[PDB]
Amino acid sequence: RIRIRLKAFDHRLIDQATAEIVETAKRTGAQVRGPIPLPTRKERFTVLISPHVNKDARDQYEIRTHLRLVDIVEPTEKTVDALMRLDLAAGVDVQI
Amino acid sequence: ARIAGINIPDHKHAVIALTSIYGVGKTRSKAILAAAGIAEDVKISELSEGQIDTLRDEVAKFVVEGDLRREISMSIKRLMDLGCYRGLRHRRGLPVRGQRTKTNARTRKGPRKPI
Amino acid sequence: PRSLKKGPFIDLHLLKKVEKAVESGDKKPLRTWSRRSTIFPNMIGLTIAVHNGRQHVPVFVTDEMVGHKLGEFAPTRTYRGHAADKK
Amino acid sequence: SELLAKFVNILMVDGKKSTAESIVYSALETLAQRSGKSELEAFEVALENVRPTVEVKSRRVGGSTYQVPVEVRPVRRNALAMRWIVEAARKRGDKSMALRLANELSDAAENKGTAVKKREDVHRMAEANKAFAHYRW
Amino acid sequence: RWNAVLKLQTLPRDSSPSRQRNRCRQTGRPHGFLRKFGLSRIKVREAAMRGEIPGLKKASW
RNA sequence: UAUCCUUUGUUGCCAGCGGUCCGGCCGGGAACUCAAAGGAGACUGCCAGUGAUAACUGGAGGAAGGUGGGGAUGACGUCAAGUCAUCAUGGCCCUUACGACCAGGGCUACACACGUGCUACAAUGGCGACUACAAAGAGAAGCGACCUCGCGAGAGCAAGCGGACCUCAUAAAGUGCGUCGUAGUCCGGAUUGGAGUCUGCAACUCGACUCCAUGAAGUCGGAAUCGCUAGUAAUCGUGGAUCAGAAU
Repeated sequence: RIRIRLKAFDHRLIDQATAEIVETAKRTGAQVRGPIPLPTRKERFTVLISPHVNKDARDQYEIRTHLRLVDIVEPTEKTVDALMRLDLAAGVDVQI
Repeated sequence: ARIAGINIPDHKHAVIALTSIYGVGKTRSKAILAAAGIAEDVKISELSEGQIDTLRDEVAKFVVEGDLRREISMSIKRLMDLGCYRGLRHRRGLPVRGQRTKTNARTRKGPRKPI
Repeated sequence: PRSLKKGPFIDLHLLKKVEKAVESGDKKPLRTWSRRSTIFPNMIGLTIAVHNGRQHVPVFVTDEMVGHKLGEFAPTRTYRGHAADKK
Repeated sequence: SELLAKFVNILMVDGKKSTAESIVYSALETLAQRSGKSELEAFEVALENVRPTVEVKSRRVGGSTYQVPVEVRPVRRNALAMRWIVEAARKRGDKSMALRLANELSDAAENKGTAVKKREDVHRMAEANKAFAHYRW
Repeated sequence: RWNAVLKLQTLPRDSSPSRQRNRCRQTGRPHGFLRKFGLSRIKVREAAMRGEIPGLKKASW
């Protein structure tokens, strides 16, 4: 019963890592509760597009912090061995 | 009623009425009524002769009127007689420029004004 | 009108030590050469001696004096006041 | 009555209907105390007296703009009657809000004032150009 | 100043070696210095913009 | 962005049950809200009228209908439009100096004139105490709980978070209660005197802010002219980018 929340800024690097975390644990251990999205806290900025005049412009910007659950139950010795060894994603912060 | 030096606050609360004094304000208005034991929601026309008496004697011990205005005049006179620009600023009858203001400055002043 | 902008001038050779004496109160009269410096808080209560060009005169700085230069309290010329010179 | 529900809205400034209905019903109360008549009846008559029948419009017919008399629609007579009553009330000099409405609803029944002057002025503009009546429209 | 910068004096007074403080090398300000550079917050900036400080660069957003 | 469904849930909620210092808080469970992804959905098809047709008008069904609502996007070309001080570039021109360093001075100088803005005159109001709801945002030397000192700004001490779990926060109007009477006034705040805080190396022409004192003009405005058709006008307050700090 090990829950793994995977968070990051880039949406893709997460799907890659999260998917790997699952696929690898799909063999040695349980099928995992399956990778999920969860609520993503968004941070947006609204600054002027053009440096002058056109006051009526200032576009919208956003930096999202995506999350994941995965959650792997019924962990076996090899279930963890497949985790500790392989770790690619760098923009992904793991929390087991 | 009359309290300090020349002041006639009429038809108003004991607080706002005293606020019309050059010396005391809101902060002093509350503290004085609390020290003399007077209701702040009572009109000046409802105050007894005994309440006003205790109000005059206490508010009496304070600084106000002319004697204070002379202290101000003296303060402005001391730096005025000296070589301080601030004092000359108080007069402002001095040269604002860069040419001479003493004489030959009618091109900006206009017709000669009386001394 | 005076002038400052945002660069008040205080000679470092009369602003750092004056802060030293602030270690535990103040220190006996001091002597500075550059009267160009302007008076400020810290210098209050202390007795600085300005150079008239001949000697150093003791100028007891006060809060009311803050803002003016040390030279303003150190007269250059010397007028006797040929008379009873009273008050 | 929907008329009263509509009159309470024009007096609703900033969305304060709770206070609005407070001044309205307080006016009808003092209205029955000052006048021996039902507050409702005295209300309707007040709005009926303030309504125009024929309005003259300006139209360019060939050379110049002629003033042609035309009939008014029943949907605008209700709005104007309501609007001109509240504006005239805010014109009175009595501090009491509910009192300004009670007196206005009474004087409106008696008939006399500025609102009446405008009624006569419009009535005069009409018939004065009866030579343009054949353009009933 | 020249008197306050007694720090230059390797041997401290009655106080233990801990007495030795810092003082900026350029301006000589004890308020806010940066050990690594030995310069104060005011000098590190002026020296930074000039580019006289090697490896140092202004952070961007 | 508006309705619905499928996948998923440490956000959510006795919706349902149990415990409850009755705070989802806990047990617990995913319904609901929400978060994310994919998908479903309008197309004049149906009804009546008119018409050669297209199509127009009315109507039912329906969450939304006739491009449902808001973005990005701007044709061949025009003004020889703006910028060679963003940068690149042809020609031209200077290379002890139209190069460089340093100290000290202004752009915020005024009798006036103009443009663009701000603050105004109250009781469908102002003030004091108490008290109820929001969204979107920001935080490493930074946001700063809590405590203590000060009328206050602020200062000393100091927990927690790195942050949809700690903080900035108190939302304001609103609601309940009490107070003020029409006078230049408890309207309005200019100006000026005194004291002080904060940023900054350093604020006497050039700061912002706090407290006390002072407290003007102004009681709604001569000739013209400007902004808008729905949650929009109008009105009220809040966070952010730039950023040590003059944004009304």
